[PDB]
Amino acid sequence: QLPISIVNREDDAFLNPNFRFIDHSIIGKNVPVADQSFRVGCSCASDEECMYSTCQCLDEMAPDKRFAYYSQGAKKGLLRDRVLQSQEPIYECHQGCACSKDCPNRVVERGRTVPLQIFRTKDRGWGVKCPVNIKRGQFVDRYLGEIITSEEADRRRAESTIARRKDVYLFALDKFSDPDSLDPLLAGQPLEVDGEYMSGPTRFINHSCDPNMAIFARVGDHADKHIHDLALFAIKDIPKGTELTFDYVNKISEMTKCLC
Ligand SMILES: [Zn+2]
Ligand SMILES: [Zn+2]
Ligand SMILES: [Zn+2]
Repeated sequence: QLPISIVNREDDAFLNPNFRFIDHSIIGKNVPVADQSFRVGCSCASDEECMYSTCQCLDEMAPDKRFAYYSQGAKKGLLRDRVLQSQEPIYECHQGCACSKDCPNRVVERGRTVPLQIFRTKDRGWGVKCPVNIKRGQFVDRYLGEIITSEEADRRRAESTIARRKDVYLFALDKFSDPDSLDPLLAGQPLEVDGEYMSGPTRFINHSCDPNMAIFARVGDHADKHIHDLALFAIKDIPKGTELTFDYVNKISEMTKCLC
């Protein structure tokens, strides 16, 4: 919906002819998804009730207005310092809830609301910047790609040449992964998103050990915790024209392985 521009004032490089931009994640055929009958949406009377401890959607997060975004004021619609500092998962409304698309708790779901520019840095490859100012706790976009199984992810790491840097484009959806009860579905190896050939503009953001952005897990239906979203929020004020970066290290081994 929002435009994405690209500029290269440095060299003769351009995007690979096989790369494609996507709006939603593509789901691998073998990727298990919550059974129909398990899906449940809150029954809030009005979009306003959803921000309270009584909303069904927030029934999994502890207490301290319980939702992760600010109510009113200057930081309204922005991630709360509680979450920003805690890094807990974000429980949002979703397909199924009795609230409207306008629900104050559907911000990640509402999508990228900011134009972005892919640009060629002086000597570090492509990078991403924004023509408007981004405030701390502001949602920018999700990390998209093809959702695959750990088995397939492992295969891709062990069988691809390192020249492809599959490790850089594979992100595990392991927010609720834990070697325990919940079926290997949560006790076993997590699913992953592969953004090598199909992804959103965030695939072009550079890694930095002192990022201004960070990845947060956002959950729609609670039955799909194993396939949570990878949502990037600004963790610092980002004046328009400043390169966006996130810590790729914080299967590887393987890667590859295968191859050887
Ligand atoms: Zn609700
Ligand atoms: Zn809801
Ligand atoms: Zn809602």
